[PDB]
Amino acid sequence: SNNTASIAQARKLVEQLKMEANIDRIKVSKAAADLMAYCEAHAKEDPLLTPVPASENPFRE
Amino acid sequence: CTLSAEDKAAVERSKMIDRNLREDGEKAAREVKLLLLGAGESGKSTIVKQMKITGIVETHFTFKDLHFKMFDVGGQRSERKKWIHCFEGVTAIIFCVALSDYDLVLAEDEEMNRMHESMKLFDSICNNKWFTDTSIILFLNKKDLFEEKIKKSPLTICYPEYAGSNTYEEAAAYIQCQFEDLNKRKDTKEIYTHFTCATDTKNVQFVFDAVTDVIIKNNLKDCGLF
Amino acid sequence: WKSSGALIPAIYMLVFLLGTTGNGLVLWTVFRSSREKRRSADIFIASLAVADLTFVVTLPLWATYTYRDYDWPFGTFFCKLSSYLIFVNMYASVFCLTGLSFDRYLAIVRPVANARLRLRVSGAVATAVLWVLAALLAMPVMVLRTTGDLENTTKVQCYMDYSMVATVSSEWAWEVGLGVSSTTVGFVVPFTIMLTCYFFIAQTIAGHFRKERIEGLRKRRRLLSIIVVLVVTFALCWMPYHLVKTLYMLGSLLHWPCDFDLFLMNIFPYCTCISYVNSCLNPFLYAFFDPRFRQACT
Amino acid sequence: SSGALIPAIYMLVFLLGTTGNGLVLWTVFRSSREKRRSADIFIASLAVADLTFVVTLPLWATYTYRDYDWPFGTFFCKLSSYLIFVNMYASVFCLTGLSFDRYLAIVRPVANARLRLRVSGAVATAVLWVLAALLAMPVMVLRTTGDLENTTKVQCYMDYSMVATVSSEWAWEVGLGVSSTTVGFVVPFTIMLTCYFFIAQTIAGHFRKERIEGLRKRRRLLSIIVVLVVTFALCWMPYHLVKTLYMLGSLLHWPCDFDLFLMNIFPYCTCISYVNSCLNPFLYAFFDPRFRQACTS
Amino acid sequence: DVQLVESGGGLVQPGGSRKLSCSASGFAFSSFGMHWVRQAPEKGLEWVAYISSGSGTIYYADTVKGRFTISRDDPKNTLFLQMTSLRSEDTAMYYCVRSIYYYGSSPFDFWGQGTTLTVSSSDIVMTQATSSVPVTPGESVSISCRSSKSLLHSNGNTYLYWFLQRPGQSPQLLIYRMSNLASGVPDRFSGSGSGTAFTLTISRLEAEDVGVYYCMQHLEYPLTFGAGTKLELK
Amino acid sequence: SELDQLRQEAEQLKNQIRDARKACADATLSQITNNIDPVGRIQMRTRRTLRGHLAKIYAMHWGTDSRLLVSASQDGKLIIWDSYTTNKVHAIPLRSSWVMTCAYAPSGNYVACGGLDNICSIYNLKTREGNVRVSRELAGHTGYLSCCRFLDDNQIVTSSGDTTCALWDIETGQQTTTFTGHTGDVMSLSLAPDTRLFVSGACDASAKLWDVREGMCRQTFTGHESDINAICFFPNGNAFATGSDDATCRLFDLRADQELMTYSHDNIICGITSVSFSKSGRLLLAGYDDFNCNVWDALKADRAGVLAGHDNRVSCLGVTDDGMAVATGSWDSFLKIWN
Amino acid sequence: LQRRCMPLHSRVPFP
Amino acid sequence: LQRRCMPLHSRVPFP
Repeated sequence: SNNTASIAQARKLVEQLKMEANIDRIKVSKAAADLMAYCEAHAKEDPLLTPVPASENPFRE
Repeated sequence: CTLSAEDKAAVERSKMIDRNLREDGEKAAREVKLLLLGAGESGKSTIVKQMKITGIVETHFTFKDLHFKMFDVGGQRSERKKWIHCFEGVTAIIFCVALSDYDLVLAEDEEMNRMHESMKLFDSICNNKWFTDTSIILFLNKKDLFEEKIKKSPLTICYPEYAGSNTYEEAAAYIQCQFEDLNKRKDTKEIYTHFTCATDTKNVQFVFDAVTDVIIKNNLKDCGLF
Repeated sequence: WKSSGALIPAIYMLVFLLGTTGNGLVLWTVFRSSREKRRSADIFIASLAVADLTFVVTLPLWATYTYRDYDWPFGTFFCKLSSYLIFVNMYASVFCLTGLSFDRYLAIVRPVANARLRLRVSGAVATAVLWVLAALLAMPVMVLRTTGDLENTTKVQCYMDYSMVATVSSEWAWEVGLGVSSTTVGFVVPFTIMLTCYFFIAQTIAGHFRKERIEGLRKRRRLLSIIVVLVVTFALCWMPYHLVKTLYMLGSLLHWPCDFDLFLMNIFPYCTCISYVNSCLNPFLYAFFDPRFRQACT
Repeated sequence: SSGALIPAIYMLVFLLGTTGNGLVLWTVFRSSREKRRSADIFIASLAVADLTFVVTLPLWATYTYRDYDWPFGTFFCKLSSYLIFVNMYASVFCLTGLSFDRYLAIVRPVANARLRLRVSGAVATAVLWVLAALLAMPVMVLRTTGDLENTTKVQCYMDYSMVATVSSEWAWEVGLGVSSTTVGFVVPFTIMLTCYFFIAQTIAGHFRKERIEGLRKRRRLLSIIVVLVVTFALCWMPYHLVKTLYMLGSLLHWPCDFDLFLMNIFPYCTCISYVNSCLNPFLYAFFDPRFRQACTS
Repeated sequence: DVQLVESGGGLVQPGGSRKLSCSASGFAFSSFGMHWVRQAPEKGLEWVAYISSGSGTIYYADTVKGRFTISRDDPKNTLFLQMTSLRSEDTAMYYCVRSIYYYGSSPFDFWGQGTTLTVSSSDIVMTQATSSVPVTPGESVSISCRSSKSLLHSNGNTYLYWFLQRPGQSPQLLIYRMSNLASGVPDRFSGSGSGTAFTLTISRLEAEDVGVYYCMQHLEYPLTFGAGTKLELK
Repeated sequence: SELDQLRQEAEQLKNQIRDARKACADATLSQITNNIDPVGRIQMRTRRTLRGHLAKIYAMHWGTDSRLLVSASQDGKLIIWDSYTTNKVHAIPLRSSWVMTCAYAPSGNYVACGGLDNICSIYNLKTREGNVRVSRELAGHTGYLSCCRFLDDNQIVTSSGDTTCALWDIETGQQTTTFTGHTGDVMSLSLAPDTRLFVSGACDASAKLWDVREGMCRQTFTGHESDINAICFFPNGNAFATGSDDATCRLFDLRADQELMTYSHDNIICGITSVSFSKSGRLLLAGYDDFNCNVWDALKADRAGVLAGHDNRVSCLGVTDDGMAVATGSWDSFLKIWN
Repeated sequence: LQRRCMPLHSRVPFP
Repeated sequence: LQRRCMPLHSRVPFP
């Protein structure tokens, strides 16, 4: 029972590695470029980096 | 002064809700609660059943004009390092170990006796740093087996060192001594180490005495002389 | 009989220094961490400490008044304010001690039997009514007070006169009545209440801990020692001044020929001096004994 | 006339200063240390100094009301005058420090960052306090009380007897007077004059344009500078001005008319000199955010 | 449900008294609030009084300031309202209502059945000059409504309610705010209001759309009502 | 035996997976980002605070319109807050006195709340009756609740306690898909903005992402020393950051799956509770157990100004959808609202 | 000496 | 009147 059972977990654990390894991978440099491009593109709309005038904040006034 | 009709209605409702919740907290203030860490599925069903007369189960009663509630955390089957800290406002923890559970293979490892892991569990929960002001009550429940089990089977098998003669009093005191010596921080907590029985309903009175003692020493160390 | 008059200002200065430093330190420490503690025994210690400071602050003018042989170059309203503040402080201290004793007794004697009483006693309303009663007992010294210069010896003195209200034959009766009325409310009931409540507390703690404990022996002995020492110093401080003034005003009719009343006239200043033991010892005894004060200081 | 009207001014300004300074002191001390800044370090000193400045007034109000016969012994006027003068010195030096910090923390760091940290700002305030206190030693050693001509009126004054030497007497008297007045007036007057002129120039040049939203901010900011200068002026010309006129009348040997005018108007200027502690709390509280935002920007 | 009934009625000479009571029927009487309105035989509506939850703030009208009385009882889920003396201008029906106030609250949802009572034989005014329009079914026609004072407030909200009353029945809440439409109404309608002059437009004229409409404001403490604009079916 | 050869295959496969992982790397991320200057030095003062509870607070989450706030208390109370007016909408009593997670439906109709009772309870907010009434009792799983989030009006995802995670339905109490790949208890899960992927983190120093529709493993990551107590997603679906109980921070990317900057500090010894990003993905607000709120940079490892105004330890933190406010709750009864 | 009741509120007393 | 510095520390002064 126990001996026959463990084979099932063994095979179900080893089977997922096949499509674990069957995934395309891009270079790290391109990903870094993508994130830096996103941050530089979206840096203007962030209301925490650059403070806004008090007339804009609704909570205080 | 710029609030409209809806605004003052809202603030009035807010005040009403606040007073209701404050009164509810005042109502829920003065009730003591206890934790029942079974550390073994032998006697917990008993100890909970004589007190009465899924997951966490709650039992409630009233005794001599003082409310009680009990929480059971026995069967959860999970690592305790993540959920134990949720229990901090408990006044005392009731610990139970069966008597005749020794001389058993535990049915899992067949090498260590139940005394072993019971002692490790008690030691681990005794040196849990979240617990500094908590008290411990030990309840040895199934006493009626010991008197006849001792003559056929001595305690020498369960212990490397000597245990003296074979009489009830010395064995009780010796079990008591390994139960007591596990503590390290004796300066703040205390133990009651009762020997309960299956009748005479004196256990409820003992619990009353123990809890009022804890309340008294708590207030004393809180204010003034202590 | 001459030198002691010149030496009393020195001990007045010494008690000034000790009491002022101690009470200033305790006020600083308590007010720095008053917001977070939220302990049930903070309002009373604050009241006692502030009363003690107000009692001790206005000494040096009286000391130098003693020094320069009864001239008082300090105006007219200043001794008035001094006297009113001192009596406020004494009534406040006595009632604060008895109130904290009552609060401790209520909190200890019945844990959950009658626990619903703490709402009306643990609040600041008790302290407020304490202050109100202290004022109601303290205005009379203000309203019956008028200084002047006497004996035509170019020596002015802050002194009290009953000529405004008391008639030509009721002066001694009025003064003795006011003194007795002050002393009874100051000493008779509060000492009795503290004595009985402390006795009940000690009896309960002794009977509850009658069982032999390896670790509880020294703890219980500290408990008994602290309760008895508090009671004994309380009695020792408030006994002699009360007894001497009352027995003087009573046995004035008894007419001790020379020795006894000359002795009382001689000893009354030292009774006033020994009355400062309350100020000298209350802060240390009620703070250093508390471990929280020790850890806050350290 | 004056002997009856003046006590009303003293009692009114006493009430106003006590109430305002107490309120500002309590509202700034109640706040925690982390919310406090060097601006709070300065304003706490200002508020406590003004409270001590204003508390001692009734002791003089009663003296004026009772036909100038001092009933409060020797040491009381000693302490009153010492505290009043040390409080005025602390006021002037705290204003100097506040002006210096406000001028610096806006433009100095970009030019050059060489200054002591705000942690030592308390040390700087303590240094200002102690120098102010030690500046007033001759004034106490010149409060020898006593009675004037044999009428019963008594009021503690100064008797020029400690010098005991004629040549040293006039020289040190005039030197002390002139050094005190110059160091206490002309240096602060000029330094705040220059700082306010620089602020006016930079706010005139900063908003030469006509953008839609900033004109209201410019108006409310330029109101602050003018109200500050007018209040400072109206509280500081009287004392040192009558001081200068009084000393000038000495060597001028002008007829007694101007001296009579000076001695009849001095009560009014010493009455009006209290407007500083009278109006400091409101003018600080209502403009604090403006000062903070402008200094940060 | 939220069924509501009213007790009291009949005839009495002026100076008499009568007791008025309403019984709640399981709709969270604890948190809600009551109201009362006037309705002359064939005329407009007029606000009577107010009751808050918890017996707190209470407001009274001007015409019945020293005249009308009202009280509320939390147990038994009933409301109490008493008459002292009757005048010649007090012959009208009642239509008590309910409302609650919070963030997303929608006041004036339910409507009662009303009761008649016969005795014997400042405010921002609403005009609603329009009286009757010959609109035929199948098209879109709107009705305008403009006020005396600018209701806009710095909070960022408007205060105007709309109602529809079929002849012989109780009204129902159409829209509580501009661009906000209450439950129980199809999506044919729209707000269409701006400035200080608003209107209401419908898409298609359906058979059950015949009736009358009214204008509300909720800015000032005393609320007044608009006129009557009857729609004819032809 | 047969088991040994299978283990050999598993370790060899891990060998080439690690080889590919090492080969994909070219240079450190911070190496290139050095050109840009820092934002500077940022701090904020307390803006408003509320006084509403009596015990410890564990769960607290924003609304859908950045205006409503709801928090879960140690006592069986559930409160609905309002932002600007600092009033309160509702106080809902609970059945199970012990709760650890609360959620708010984006449609403004439902609020989720559960605890150790091994059950999930859903309440309806707006009803024609007039009071909040419980709807049903969705339960069945053997483990305790750790995290509960909403996808839409009619599916819900709950984080289990034993080893699993599942997707459920509201109309029917039956569970549709069950996930069993972990090696221990799980802590919390986060949903992607596209609402097609979600990453959940167990306690075995590993984390992985899943498929909402397909329903089996895509990728697995490791490389920690102990359990992960916090997870959050980037505003754009490309990367996610992982915490640890050893007070160290850790950032993961999806396609490159490579090692990235480790936001570590030498003087910090004690761990973390919760973490979330702000708008633009530039700042990383973090909660610690030393009564501190350290602020770091997304693209630089530099330390920045912190927020500390709570006497007792903080648990959770979250930001609005518009970037106008941030709120943090601690074990004291106090709750704070910053800018 | 025959000193008539001055010290009752004279030396430093608070009676 | 010819009074030598009479209000110098008498009138209401803080000199």
